[PDB]
Amino acid sequence: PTEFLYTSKIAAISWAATGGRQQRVYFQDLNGKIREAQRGGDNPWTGGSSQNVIGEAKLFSPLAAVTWKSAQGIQIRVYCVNKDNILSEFVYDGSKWITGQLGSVGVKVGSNSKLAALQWGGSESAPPNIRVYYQKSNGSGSSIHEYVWSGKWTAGASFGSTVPGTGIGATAIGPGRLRIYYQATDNKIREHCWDSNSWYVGGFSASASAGVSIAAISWGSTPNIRVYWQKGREELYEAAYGGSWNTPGQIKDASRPTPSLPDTFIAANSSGNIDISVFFQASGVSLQQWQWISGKGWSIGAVVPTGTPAGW
Amino acid sequence: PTEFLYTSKIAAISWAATGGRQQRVYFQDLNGKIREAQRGGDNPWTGGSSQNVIGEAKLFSPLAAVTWKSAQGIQIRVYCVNKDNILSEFVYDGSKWITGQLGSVGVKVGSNSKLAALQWGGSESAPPNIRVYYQKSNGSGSSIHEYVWSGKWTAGASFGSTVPGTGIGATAIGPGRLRIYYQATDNKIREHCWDSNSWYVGGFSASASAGVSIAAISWGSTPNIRVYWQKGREELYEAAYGGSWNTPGQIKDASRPTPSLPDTFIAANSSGNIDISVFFQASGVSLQQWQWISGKGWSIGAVVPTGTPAGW
Ligand SMILES: C[C@@H]1O[C@H](O)[C@@H](O)[C@H](O)[C@@H]1O
Ligand SMILES: C[C@@H]1O[C@H](O)[C@@H](O)[C@H](O)[C@@H]1O
Ligand SMILES: C[C@@H]1O[C@H](O)[C@@H](O)[C@H](O)[C@@H]1O
Ligand SMILES: C[C@@H]1O[C@H](O)[C@@H](O)[C@H](O)[C@@H]1O
Ligand SMILES: [Cl-]
Ligand SMILES: [Cl-]
Ligand SMILES: [Cl-]
Ligand SMILES: [Cl-]
Ligand SMILES: [Hg+2]
Ligand SMILES: [Hg+2]
Ligand SMILES: [Hg+2]
Ligand SMILES: [Hg+2]
Repeated sequence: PTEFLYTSKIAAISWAATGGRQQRVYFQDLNGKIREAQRGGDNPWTGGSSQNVIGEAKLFSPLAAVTWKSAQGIQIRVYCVNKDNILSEFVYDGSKWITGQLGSVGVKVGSNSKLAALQWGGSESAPPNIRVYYQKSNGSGSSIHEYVWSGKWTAGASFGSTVPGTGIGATAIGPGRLRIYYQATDNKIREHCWDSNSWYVGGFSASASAGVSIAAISWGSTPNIRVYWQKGREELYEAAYGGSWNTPGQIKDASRPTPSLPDTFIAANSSGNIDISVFFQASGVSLQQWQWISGKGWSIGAVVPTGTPAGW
Repeated sequence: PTEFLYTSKIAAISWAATGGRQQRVYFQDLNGKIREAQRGGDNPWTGGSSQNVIGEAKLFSPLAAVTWKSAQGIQIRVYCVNKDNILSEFVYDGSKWITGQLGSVGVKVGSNSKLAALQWGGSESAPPNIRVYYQKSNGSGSSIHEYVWSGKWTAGASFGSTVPGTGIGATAIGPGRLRIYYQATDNKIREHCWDSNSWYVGGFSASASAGVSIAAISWGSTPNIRVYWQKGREELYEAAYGGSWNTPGQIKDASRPTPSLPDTFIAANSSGNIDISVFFQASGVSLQQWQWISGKGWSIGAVVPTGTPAGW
């Protein structure tokens, strides 16, 4: 057994670095603490132990994370909610982990809400633009809300009509161009877009089982977008945009059918041009990842350490 | 979500009482604490909350329980192991919960061992005879060991060759007549018997998937024996002895296929003539039970409350 909480939400980030791709994954342990596991290049994953706790959140708290490089160093922001369902934030300021200012704003989230976050613009010479998505209620038909950070936290828009506690995928395909993916009341995955002026319904759409966990990444000049969704104990689906949308297909391994456990969630990260990882929760309870190799394809990769309880 | 630990072992007991069948179920929460849920007659299950903690054990600790009536009242003994894998015991002495003497004996259990216990002879006028079964090592081919209580704890026999961490079902079919069921290295469920002089291989045998959880109950003059086994996410199997053995068959509901989660365990209790319950862990994470009605048959019954974490 491990210390990985069953049906823990997951959040993952990555960035290119001289000497190898850098990855960080966040997940919750049996005690409600948010842990971090790290990976540099192809080396084995490290961390994930009780020594890698960055903070705490309510049990089964939704999670989201973003990162960018700054003058101070690598910046990381992790979002989660406390026992009173108040949206909160952990900050890695380039050298240490502390608490962000978002908690003091007092934003209240629906107890079954998921979270998504995206960032664009942050660099050594520019301030980050962060957007966080969540829901206020758990009811069927609820909309998605947004909180914005551009110097200060302020409320953003609200849009859509979703299934209760829908999964939410969020990605910045370009400066100021945002794509949000969620599951509508009819169970179809829908897309919402922001190109400049307002939010409008995008053209993408696909049927999926009710309650899938959703993730989205993007890259390049085209730009390229990958939307992933998965119902626990079912196979992972991928929709790919490379100028236009293909037909969603499954990412699987014939020798390891439906490796995820029921009711679990996924997360995805990307960097370079192009590296992609999709994380899921499998028997163990273990934290696993599908890895992509341009040209070759998808394969289940290295297992992420999530601790070992005393007595084992 | 709930506070029921995923892949927690389960232990269950019951006894006939004027005014309705009494049941108690023991399971582990996210904090490693052993909780108790109770049921009287057909009324809804009660307990299972943080207020119903009877003790603590290592995370994912094996569990077993026995009960008998005495002059002092209802006697309950719960077995589990601590973080150093030392077999320990919680005692309900008729009015309160305390710690038993078995822990001080220092018996060390294999970390992946399961536990089984049986009792016979205890009443208002007679002392109980308790036997506890466990394994010392996790290796393939390991044997089963026994600890005996007849006035004092002393080591008993050792027998069999099993799959690593085999499930163990134990039952006293009559005074001094014991039946132990486990899974042998060939994956077949085997039976060991003690009628008076020594332990010998019983005639029962049945194929099963590797790693099934096993439970056994018995009653009457014949006597009647029921052996249950289940691989998580598969259907529950029952072998019945009513003088001779039938062919093992499945206990299922067409409208709710394989309701248990992967890698979970079961427990069973019985009382009267005859009431039977088989507990399993389902999505939720919830504690459920199959219930038997003589003549009518099996059905999934009431859900056992296992708490609600803060923030939900
Ligand atoms: C970006 C930073 O890299 C370091 O190696 C880690 O130890 C910190 O927690 C953080 O993830
Ligand atoms: C970019 C900003 O960095 C600060 O340190 C945080 O406290 C704010 O909430 C926001 O994340
Ligand atoms: C036999 C005893 O019955 C009581 O109602 C319970 O509260 C005790 O914990 C114990 O199970
Ligand atoms: C029957 C005996 O009751 C006592 O209270 C316990 O301390 C012993 O270990 C044993 O269970
Ligand atoms: Cl928090
Ligand atoms: Cl990058
Ligand atoms: Cl203990
Ligand atoms: Cl009885
Ligand atoms: Hg938090
Ligand atoms: Hg669009
Ligand atoms: Hg214990
Ligand atoms: Hg026998």
